[PDB]
Amino acid sequence: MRKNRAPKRTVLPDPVFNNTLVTRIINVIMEDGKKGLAQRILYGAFDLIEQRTKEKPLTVFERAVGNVMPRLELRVRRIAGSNYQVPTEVPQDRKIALALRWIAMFARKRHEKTMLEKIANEIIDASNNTGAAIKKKDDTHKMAEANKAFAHMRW
Amino acid sequence: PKIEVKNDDLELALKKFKRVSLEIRRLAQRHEYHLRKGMRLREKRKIAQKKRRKFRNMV
Amino acid sequence: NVSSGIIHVSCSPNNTIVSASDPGGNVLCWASSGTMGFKGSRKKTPYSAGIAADKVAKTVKEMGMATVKLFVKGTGRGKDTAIRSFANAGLSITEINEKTPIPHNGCKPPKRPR
Amino acid sequence: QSYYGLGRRKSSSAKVYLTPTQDKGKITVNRRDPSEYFPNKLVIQDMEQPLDLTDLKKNFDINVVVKGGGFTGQAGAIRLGIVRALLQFNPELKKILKSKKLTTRDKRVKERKKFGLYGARRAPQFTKR
Ligand SMILES: [Mg+2]
Ligand SMILES: [Mg+2]
Ligand SMILES: [Mg+2]
Ligand SMILES: [Mg+2]
Repeated sequence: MRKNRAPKRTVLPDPVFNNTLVTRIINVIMEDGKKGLAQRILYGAFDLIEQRTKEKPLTVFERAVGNVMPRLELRVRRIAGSNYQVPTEVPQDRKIALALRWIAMFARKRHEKTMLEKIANEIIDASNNTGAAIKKKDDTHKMAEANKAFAHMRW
Repeated sequence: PKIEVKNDDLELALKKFKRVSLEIRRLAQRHEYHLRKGMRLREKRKIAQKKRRKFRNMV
Repeated sequence: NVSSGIIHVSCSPNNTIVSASDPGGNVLCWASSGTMGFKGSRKKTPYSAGIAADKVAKTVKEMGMATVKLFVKGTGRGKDTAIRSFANAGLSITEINEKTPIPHNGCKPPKRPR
Repeated sequence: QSYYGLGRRKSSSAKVYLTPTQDKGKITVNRRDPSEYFPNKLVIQDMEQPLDLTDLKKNFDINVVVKGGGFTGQAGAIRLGIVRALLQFNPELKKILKSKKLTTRDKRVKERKKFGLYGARRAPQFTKR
């Protein structure tokens, strides 16, 4: 009942590593509209990644996001009682957006010290397929695999 | 309702079996719930009229 | 240990059953949506019928048959999912005969639910 | 032969003077080092965006005068001013600049607050019961 598809604004390439995902995750960890503070958090986390992993921070970040990045989504559809879920293949853009959102949400909840180290350690843990965003992706994947039967009927 | 696969292709066998199963399922579902004689006659006449009008408009 | 056989695929509206049998009687293996592990209303979905057909097809292929006459029965919904599952398993489907009981206006069916 | 450009953004004017020089560009904003004028929050790359992809090896001496706005608005204003002064030197850059759309005024300005609303578009909380 809208019959119009929304436009899309430019993502902008990052001006340090020339990787758009860096700008995307900056905007995701944005709070109170503080671009400077978000950029400081990201670059400090990347420097801590340099100090710890002894590898390229952009490569480590890509290895983390690609591993956290899900495949199936379960859409809620109620008919009579409760909701029976529906597995659908997601577009690549929404796939990346969900990966970044999960990364930030599970990074801002860990027990550690300053958010710099928080997000840095979350990224290094997700780089090895052992983390909280990993658990989230596993849970949604297993739920979709369980409710594979109703995949044919969507709406 | 035997249909031979003919071992030349398989999709053809299913293409015929779809029909055979459809006209079979019609009577199978007809003989599932009990309706009065008058109501059964009414349903038969309704089906015949639907088919007749469809054939009239398709011919 | 037999090359040719019959596969009775019965598709009730509530559940499905696949029985692989010797050409004359003497069923050799069987499976159903219930034995798959599906319970309740999920047993009547075509995906469960495909799973049951796949398991019985794998079992009887490891047992070592080639040619199958597929006797389709009942009036469920996943009546063709089992057909495609057996075709994808790759056994030589020879006949597609359908033997769901039809009456000649004998016996009174149950009441119509409302 | 100097070039002059006038950019604007979020009510912040800019006057950019491009001087031909061959001893490093040495960008300068309002008689102060840009690294000290701006928070240096990498917004420098924002103003260098039209002067990076084409060239800055031409070592243009930059004389920037900005009066108004914050710092992102000022950066956008001097970006537009640099582009518009660049339209006065070898207009062949005009096509490439237009391609990525660095030669159009952004037109985005803050809306006016409306009565009965907590802001430009926000509305009070609605209760039904
Ligand atoms: Mg009555
Ligand atoms: Mg009943
Ligand atoms: Mg207020
Ligand atoms: Mg209330």
